[PDB]
Amino acid sequence: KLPIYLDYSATTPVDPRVAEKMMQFMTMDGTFGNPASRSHRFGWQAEEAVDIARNQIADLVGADPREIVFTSGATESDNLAIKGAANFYQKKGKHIITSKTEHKAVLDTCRQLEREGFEVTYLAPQRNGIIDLKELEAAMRDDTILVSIMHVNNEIGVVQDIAAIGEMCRARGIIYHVDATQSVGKLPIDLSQLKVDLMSFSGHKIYGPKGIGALYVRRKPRVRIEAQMHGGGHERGMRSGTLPVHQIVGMGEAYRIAKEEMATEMERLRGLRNRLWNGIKDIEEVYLNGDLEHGAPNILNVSFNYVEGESLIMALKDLAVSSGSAEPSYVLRALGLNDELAHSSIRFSLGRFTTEEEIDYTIELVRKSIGRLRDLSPLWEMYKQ
Amino acid sequence: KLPIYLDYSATTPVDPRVAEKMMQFMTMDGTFGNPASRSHRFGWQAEEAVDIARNQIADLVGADPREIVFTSGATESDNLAIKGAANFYQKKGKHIITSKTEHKAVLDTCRQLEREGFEVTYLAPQRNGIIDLKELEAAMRDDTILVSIMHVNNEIGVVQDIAAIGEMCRARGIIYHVDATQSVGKLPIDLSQLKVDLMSFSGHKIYGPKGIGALYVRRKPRVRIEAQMHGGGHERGMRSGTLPVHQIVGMGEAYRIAKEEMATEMERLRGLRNRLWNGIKDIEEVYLNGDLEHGAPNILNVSFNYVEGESLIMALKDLAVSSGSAEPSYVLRALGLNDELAHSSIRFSLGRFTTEEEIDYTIELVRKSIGRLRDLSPLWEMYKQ
Ligand SMILES: *Cc1c(COP(=O)(O)O)cnc(C)c1O
Ligand SMILES: *Cc1c(COP(=O)(O)O)cnc(C)c1O
Repeated sequence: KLPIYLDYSATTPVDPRVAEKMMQFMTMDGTFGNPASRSHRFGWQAEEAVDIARNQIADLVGADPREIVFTSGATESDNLAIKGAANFYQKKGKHIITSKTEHKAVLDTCRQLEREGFEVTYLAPQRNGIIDLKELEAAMRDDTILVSIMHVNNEIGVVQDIAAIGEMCRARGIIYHVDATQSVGKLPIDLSQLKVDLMSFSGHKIYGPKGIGALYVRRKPRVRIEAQMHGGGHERGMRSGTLPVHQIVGMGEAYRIAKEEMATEMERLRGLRNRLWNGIKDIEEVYLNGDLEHGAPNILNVSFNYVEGESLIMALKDLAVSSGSAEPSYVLRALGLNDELAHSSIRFSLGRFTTEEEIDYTIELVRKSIGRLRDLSPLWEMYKQ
Repeated sequence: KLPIYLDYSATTPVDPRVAEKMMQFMTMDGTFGNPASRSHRFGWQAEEAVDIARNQIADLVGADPREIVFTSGATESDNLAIKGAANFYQKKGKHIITSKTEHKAVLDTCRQLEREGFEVTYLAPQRNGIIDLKELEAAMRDDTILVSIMHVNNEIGVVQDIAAIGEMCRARGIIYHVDATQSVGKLPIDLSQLKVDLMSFSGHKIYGPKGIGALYVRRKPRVRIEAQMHGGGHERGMRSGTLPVHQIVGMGEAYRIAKEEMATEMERLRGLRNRLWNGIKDIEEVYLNGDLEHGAPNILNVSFNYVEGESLIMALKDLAVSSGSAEPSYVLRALGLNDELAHSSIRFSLGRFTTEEEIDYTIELVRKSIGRLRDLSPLWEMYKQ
């Protein structure tokens, strides 16, 4: 029992196998060396471990290891890719197009670039979170140098057609960046086919450790960015600093694991997700945010009408979930939900350790909770005539 | 025996206690929560651990927890403090003063600011590595907004009078940043007294894990910087991104340990360092780069004259050390050493697990190895008339 964790999108637990691998690269009896120490064995062994992990990450997304730049997380990756490309190609233009539902790491980076003189078009998504590709194309100009649209949304799990957006960008000579923190290891990614130029990844959203991530930077056709972190020109000049070996080994192991169990795990999560939805879609006034069909298999975001969101989370004390509110979720607001519905919205994000028992328990707890509140709810009183 | 590790300045092993604390914040059965998840217990517990570590770090350096900003390492801390303060106060001036012997994270950051329109004065150190404060003083102008001089040099261990430098800066209203990555936990630091406004710290140089660090940002008199990492306004708007709890717990425990054992360990290292130098200082043409009495108690950088540096490292294969070459060390070159002598220089850095047994073995190996090299050395032949 205990507080059931259904907030995997916020962060996931490190896989035991990842944890045990990481432990081998920390203490004095392990490979604790600095890979930058080129004159001795401690460094050589550390460097080898990094290369193995860099290849493991690359294998998952069908990339060349040299295209993988290590960062401290997907936030830095997002900052590096957008600020990096925006600054590098600014002579070609200063227009950037993105989406209003992007993660803050993308939105706040674009806001900073706006104060630096760049122009940013924040596209509004359709009611279901999907970006109208026609509007995207209409927004593109001769001075547009970059587009950033995420693969899977962290709040509602909607999936964008990154392959198609990439096509549109390559044809116009526009750099395309994808924040794939919520899709890597869940949805198939093959950059040998995909026309994406920059792609952000993280470790802790796929059972790896927090504080590590990577940025895919296409080698062919060659894409370039200005490093945002200086001090040695590490990572082929794109990101300076000491390589956190144990963190890097953990991310690699996490990505090796994902490649192998992805197919079976995702089909499993999709089943638990539908199970959850089927068990509550019948509740009087409930709305699903996104698309329980093409969206991510592990995310379920639903709004419960005629209930004070302020007390919803308290009602669901037995569940560790999220509402998105910081002010209500800006993603839900971008979808068109009013402040009240947005507040009384819950995101259920499933993971590797979620079971049917938990789901059925959750289904029950939700129906009952929504039932009680609605009884002693002045708002619901209003609904029923 | 095996390759004796005398490269503690490049990186240190994670202390066993640090490693065991970290392991409790990774897997499903431990505190794996995202501290940013404010609606449930997994988040709350993680937040508590972070706050505990933030205090442990602040206590070592005499700061307030609120002045500690978490970063991915000292490289990022250096980037954040300098780019952050430069951009924030640019309307008051764009002149920055630093030292030619600073770590690359400071130098390459200053180089980037230069192409962005900032003016940087790189002061040359004295023969012994000390910055002549009168020269620093003469370089300060009314439009000088920032100074960055490190506490302990990573290559030669020389110590700068940061207290006096801080006084000079505060009196002129200049922001003073100190890269204290090699001094924290080794030399006493009390920010409640020290007139330093920004200070960089790392974890893996003081037996903590790689990939984690912090930036001290003075609260009173209030100092401010522009964030370089966007996405949520975390760390009081100064550094966005997920807080890597297991990493932060580790740095905290590492700083807790350093506060407790600093006095006893530093005296021990000073003894071993002195033991090493005494055993080789009598070798024909050997020179100590830095200062034997005031320099850091764990770093010994020596040059061996009239000997090809190319064979030096190999000859000392039984030791894991560094020559600081990339091209010879730029620090040594800044001290006035010719390219050849700089190349034939070795940096010995000691730590928590170094023993007198290792030092004595090192002494013998150095003497014998240097004698053998000089036996067949064309350079030595020239010298011997
Ligand atoms: C979590 C997340 C990020 C930020 O990840 P980092 O590793 O945590 O800092 C960025 N984008 C998306 C879509 C995310 O879910
Ligand atoms: C190692 C070091 C740095 C960089 O440290 P990070 O944790 O490794 O990236 C900066 N300054 C000094 C003086 C150092 O010794």
